[PDB]
Amino acid sequence: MKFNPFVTSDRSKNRKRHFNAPSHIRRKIMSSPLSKELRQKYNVRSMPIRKDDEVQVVRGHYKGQQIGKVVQVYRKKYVIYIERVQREKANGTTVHVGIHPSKVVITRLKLDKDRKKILERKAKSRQVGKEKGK
Amino acid sequence: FIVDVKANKHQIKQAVKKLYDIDVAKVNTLIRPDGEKKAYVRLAPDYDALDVANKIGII
Amino acid sequence: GRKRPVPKGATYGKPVHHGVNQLKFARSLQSVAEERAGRHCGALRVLNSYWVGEDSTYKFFEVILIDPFHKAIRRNPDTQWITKPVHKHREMRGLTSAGRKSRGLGKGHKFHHTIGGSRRAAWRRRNTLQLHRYR
Amino acid sequence: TKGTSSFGKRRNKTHTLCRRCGSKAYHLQKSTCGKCGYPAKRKRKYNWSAKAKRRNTTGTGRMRHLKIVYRRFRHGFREGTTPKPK
Amino acid sequence: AKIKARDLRGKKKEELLKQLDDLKVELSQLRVAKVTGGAASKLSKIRVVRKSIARVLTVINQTQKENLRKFYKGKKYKPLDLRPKKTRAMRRRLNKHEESLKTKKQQRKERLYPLRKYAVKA
Amino acid sequence: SSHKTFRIKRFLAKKQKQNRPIPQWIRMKTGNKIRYNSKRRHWRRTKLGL
Amino acid sequence: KTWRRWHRRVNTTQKRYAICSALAASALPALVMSKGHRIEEVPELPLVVEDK
Amino acid sequence: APSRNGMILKPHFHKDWQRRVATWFNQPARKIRRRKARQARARRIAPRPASGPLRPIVRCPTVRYHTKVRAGRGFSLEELRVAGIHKKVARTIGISVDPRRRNKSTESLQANVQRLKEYRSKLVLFPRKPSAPKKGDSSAEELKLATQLTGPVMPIRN
RNA sequence: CGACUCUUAGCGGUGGAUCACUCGGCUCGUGCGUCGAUGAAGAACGCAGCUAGCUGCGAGAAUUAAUGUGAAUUGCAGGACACAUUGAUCAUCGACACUUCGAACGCACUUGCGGCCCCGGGUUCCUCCCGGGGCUACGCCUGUCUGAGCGUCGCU
RNA sequence: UGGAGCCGCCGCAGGUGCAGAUCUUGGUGGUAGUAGCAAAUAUUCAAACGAGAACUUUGAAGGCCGAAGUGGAGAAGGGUU
RNA sequence: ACCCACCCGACCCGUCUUGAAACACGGACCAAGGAGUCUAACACGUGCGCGAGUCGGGGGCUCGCACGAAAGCCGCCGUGG
RNA sequence: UAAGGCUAAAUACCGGCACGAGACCGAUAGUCAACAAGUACCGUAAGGGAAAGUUGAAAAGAACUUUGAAGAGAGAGUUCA
RNA sequence: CGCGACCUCAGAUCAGACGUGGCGACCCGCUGAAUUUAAGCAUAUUAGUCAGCGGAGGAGAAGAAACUAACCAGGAUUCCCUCAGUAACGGCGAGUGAACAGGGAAGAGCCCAGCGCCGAAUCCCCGCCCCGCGGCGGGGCGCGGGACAUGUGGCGUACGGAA
Ligand SMILES: [Mg+2]
Ligand SMILES: [Mg+2]
Ligand SMILES: [Mg+2]
Ligand SMILES: [Mg+2]
Ligand SMILES: [Mg+2]
Ligand SMILES: [Mg+2]
Ligand SMILES: [Mg+2]
Ligand SMILES: [Mg+2]
Ligand SMILES: [Mg+2]
Ligand SMILES: [Mg+2]
Ligand SMILES: [Mg+2]
Ligand SMILES: [Mg+2]
Ligand SMILES: [Mg+2]
Ligand SMILES: [Mg+2]
Ligand SMILES: [Mg+2]
Ligand SMILES: [Mg+2]
Ligand SMILES: [Mg+2]
Ligand SMILES: [Mg+2]
Ligand SMILES: [Mg+2]
Ligand SMILES: [Mg+2]
Ligand SMILES: [Mg+2]
Ligand SMILES: [Mg+2]
Ligand SMILES: [Mg+2]
Ligand SMILES: [Mg+2]
Ligand SMILES: [Mg+2]
Ligand SMILES: [Mg+2]
Ligand SMILES: [Mg+2]
Ligand SMILES: [Mg+2]
Ligand SMILES: [Mg+2]
Ligand SMILES: [Mg+2]
Ligand SMILES: [Mg+2]
Ligand SMILES: [Mg+2]
Ligand SMILES: [Mg+2]
Ligand SMILES: [Mg+2]
Ligand SMILES: [Mg+2]
Ligand SMILES: [Mg+2]
Ligand SMILES: [Mg+2]
Ligand SMILES: [Mg+2]
Ligand SMILES: [Mg+2]
Ligand SMILES: [Mg+2]
Ligand SMILES: [Zn+2]
Repeated sequence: MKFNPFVTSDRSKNRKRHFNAPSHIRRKIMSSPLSKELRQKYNVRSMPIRKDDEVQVVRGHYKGQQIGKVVQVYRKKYVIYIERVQREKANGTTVHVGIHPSKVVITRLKLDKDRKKILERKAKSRQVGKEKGK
Repeated sequence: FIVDVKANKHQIKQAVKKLYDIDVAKVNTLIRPDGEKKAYVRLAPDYDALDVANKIGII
Repeated sequence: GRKRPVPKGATYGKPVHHGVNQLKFARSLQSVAEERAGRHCGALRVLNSYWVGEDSTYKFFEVILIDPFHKAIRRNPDTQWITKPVHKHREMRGLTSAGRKSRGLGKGHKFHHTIGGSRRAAWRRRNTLQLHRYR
Repeated sequence: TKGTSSFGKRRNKTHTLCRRCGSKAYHLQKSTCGKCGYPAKRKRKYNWSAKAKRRNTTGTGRMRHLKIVYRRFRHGFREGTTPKPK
Repeated sequence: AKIKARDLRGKKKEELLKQLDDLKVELSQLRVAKVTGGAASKLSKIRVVRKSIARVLTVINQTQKENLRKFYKGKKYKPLDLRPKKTRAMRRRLNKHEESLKTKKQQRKERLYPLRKYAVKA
Repeated sequence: SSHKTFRIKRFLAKKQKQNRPIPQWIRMKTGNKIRYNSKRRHWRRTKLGL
Repeated sequence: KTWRRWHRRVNTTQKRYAICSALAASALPALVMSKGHRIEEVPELPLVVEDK
Repeated sequence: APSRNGMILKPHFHKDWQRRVATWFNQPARKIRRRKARQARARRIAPRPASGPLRPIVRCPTVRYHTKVRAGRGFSLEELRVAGIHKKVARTIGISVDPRRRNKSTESLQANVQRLKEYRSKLVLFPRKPSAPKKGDSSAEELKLATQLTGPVMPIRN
């Protein structure tokens, strides 16, 4: 259960919170898991997906073991566009098909300074909890 | 020109002179049904209007 | 007294309420006096009034007023209660000694109306269906 | 004549735009409104029209001062300071 | 290309004005160009120049007002602008020193008869 | 009327600006429910705040 | 209306009587099984345990 | 219209009463709020009784109640005078004092002196500073209790 | 058989019931309990590269600064930026700013007429003229200055 | 047919079952391709454009308003006509 | 249970009315909506608990209420009714 | 012990800011208002005051061929449809 | 025929302050119906209720007995339970209708005028310095102004108080 008497557990409230979410908050919502490989290395479950990570689509039609680079992040549409994840429209023009970030797995991160410091913060909290549990 | 609605002819004259280093014969304002005070500005006969027009960009 | 402001007579209604001449205001003249002094000098804060005479036509009064924002009042601790903003317009709310008297409140059997805060409040208490949870 | 032909000679106007409330209810001859009572220092409101009361309560408009007061209060009416700089 | 607040802070007053003027000029030409088609490439700048103009004007007013309240910090009577606005009523509270003025009678009371920490059952 | 005040003239101007129909690029926006302006006022039928 | 008589108040012994009745039939495998609980393989029905 | 037998009964629902119905959906929320506020006040008055001050014993009025005895509002001045507690101080040690109480009979007086005497015996006056002057009790009766007294202080039992 | 009419069923129309959804309501509760001459609420008119409405803002006008965040915004354009840099974008909001009416304040509501001090062109204080700036509501208190009275005295 | 939730039993609860209220809101018929598109004398020929002309435009003819005008200008009102 | 045939039977419902197929009113048709509720007080009946008693309110003690604004307990258990 | 004065607390709260919940309503319901609603619209004015939710998982919203002046079709295609 | 005190009054774009409007669920002061009930109606009732005006605060109002009682007596105000649909009112019809006690929630008490003593021992505003300055305050120093004896401040207010 949730016991904190200031959170909500109220369909209408959670959905309204979700759909009318502000960009910086959507960043967090649009997170996606690391590959087991990276999960081992960084000590982090998942990361906020970003403009030019390398990525697999895990479920759907485009479900496949190819590793496409991310193309853009349409936070309004809760979606990311990926390199070869696309479909030919009526008149031949390719159109980047949206995939939801959570149905995707990050194989290669785009590491900047800030992304580096984020991963350092998440790994540290994870190991504090393991120390507290032990 | 289109001019700010609060302006006097005196102000316009002074502005036109200041911006375009020019000199005016007379200003002759009206108000467009739209809201934007238009201004017809007769330049003094030492100056050609098409020459300044080319300077400011328009033609 | 106070004649009923209605055109001609024409207090149209049940002939209980037909009266216009022999009827009398609730507040005193002295309160009216304060209220008017208060009205006029909005910044000033009515403290209290006293009487100075009476003709057939008029009464006279003398309303003591106070600046709430003059340092000599502000800094004197014993007065600085009037500078608090609950005491805005005492006279208007029925709170000077004079306008207190109309409210009809004192301790003991000779009152009971006004056995909460005030006349209105007791009525309020007495005409509330308290409707309890379990009944 | 009382009807259609007489609608013919509605050539001229009673009210215009009031400059306090904005309504087209400023009576020109009376030189008052009848909506806010314009010249009248205080606004006109009556307790019988609860629908009218609601049509221009506070909330209604911009609340351009009042909306930032609410924010100011929230965080504590702090004045003349900044956050710790970089 | 970018005009930041960052740098403007330190700059001299006359230098800030020239910069504003030079943006005001640049804004004019784009507005002229918007009328005569111009180009999308120009019609970007118009938004950029506007905000850089504001960035300049803002820095100036912040500098003028900081200097001003340095000049009065000390003086008793100061401009209403520089006085601290909280809330109408809150600017009529008692003074912070005035509302903890005890009457000598009340002080004497606190001296003679202080509330004591006590417990019971022993 | 051809004898206007300035107050009235300005009022008319805004009314005249409000009349224009929707820009069609608005229809292509993400969460768009708007198909036509629906606040369009034809002088011959419906006669101003006046 | 809000002042519909929502709450309903019960005599205290009666409340206790019910709670005794429920306890008494928390014994009785039949009444426990009938109430659905798969209590087939449980060792003893008033099931009491160590206090670790 | 009445039909064959029943109390010819007068209900008082002729005014606009539904405008002034007062529901009690508060009450649980209320009961808690009081209770929190109560526990806070205890915690503020740290070793002092949660109760309040000590209050006198007092008989009720009227032939009806007469036989019973309650807590009164505060100890009279004579009762403080005889016990030998300065009235202005008595407030500072948690002794309720009213001064409007007469004192008619000497049976009610000596009882109420006895109360204050007993109170003063089983009271633990802490000294003003941690450095200990007169009156203030020993650090033994201090360490062994900086304890609050739950419930009414020295309760009256008829 | 023929047309037409009636009945039933199939399929198609018309119409928008039903069912299923729900960023809305309705009710009960909790905490706090803050507007204004330092110009409120409300109204007006403005402001977008393409924007009419809703919203958001005020000539610094879909916002400036600051702080937090850390790559977008995205209908299309265009752009910026080096996202190893005060740094996109959101959020917060303490600095700055805030057109005109409005208690509404120079006097009037035409958006008309003014007065008085200072500044720039205009002069070379020559007043004009133009532009800018600052004052110019009523009531009231504490003081201040100027006064009034065959009001009550004193000295001359 | 449809495309995402739903029911049996034991209890509890109710804004719980419609043909009517000249009932309310929405929809649809017959009436019906019916009434009707009749105030103020008037139209015709050719051409042009044009997918398309009884009605547009141009030309030609025949007519009317007949300067108390069906002409030429304003006021109020409209508000971009 | 769809259609058709034939023999016999068979007036249109609602309603007020002594009396309606009525030359009594309402009703073209279909969908959805639509009217004996809740509170209080009394009385009788019935069911349960306890019984010369009974009672629970109001208040209090036990929790941040996930379920709890419940549940439990009270020399308040009885001030009091 | 009147004809002078101050005073926290338990109390109230269909307005405000910010939250939490429901044996409530589920688009003719629930607020007038799920939507560019106190909007459009009406009224000289006080005031009155609506209607209106739903393609799909994704716009993949029908390229191209053909008939037509065009609206409209016929094939083709997209979609699990 | 002047100059000077004061008294009562004016005028200042005089120095510095405040008040004005809003909101209105709750609150305080006024004002105040009529539908309605009575099977008619006029008193009564609806109701000190709607509408009307005024003024507030985070609450307001009330409040430290010119009180209750009649007891072996209680002891400010507010709130709840009860008293109680009772005492009482009333075309004694319709109808209306409190309080004390008792149990709880809470709990907190105080100050003037006066009477007196104390060289007005008091207050406000100026101006110079040190600190402090986004709730204008402290300390010092000025023959620097004014208020004030037609009474400011300390002691003191019925529970007694002073010497
Ligand atoms: Mg009567
Ligand atoms: Mg009297
Ligand atoms: Mg004193
Ligand atoms: Mg017309
Ligand atoms: Mg207690
Ligand atoms: Mg068919
Ligand atoms: Mg519909
Ligand atoms: Mg579905
Ligand atoms: Mg229901
Ligand atoms: Mg039906
Ligand atoms: Mg025909
Ligand atoms: Mg013409
Ligand atoms: Mg009949
Ligand atoms: Mg008959
Ligand atoms: Mg019949
Ligand atoms: Mg017949
Ligand atoms: Mg009939
Ligand atoms: Mg009919
Ligand atoms: Mg139905
Ligand atoms: Mg029974
Ligand atoms: Mg008081
Ligand atoms: Mg709908
Ligand atoms: Mg619908
Ligand atoms: Mg609806
Ligand atoms: Mg539906
Ligand atoms: Mg649909
Ligand atoms: Mg539907
Ligand atoms: Mg399907
Ligand atoms: Mg006010
Ligand atoms: Mg009657
Ligand atoms: Mg009748
Ligand atoms: Mg009658
Ligand atoms: Mg009455
Ligand atoms: Mg009222
Ligand atoms: Mg108060
Ligand atoms: Mg008193
Ligand atoms: Mg009492
Ligand atoms: Mg009884
Ligand atoms: Mg009465
Ligand atoms: Mg004295
Ligand atoms: Zn108005």
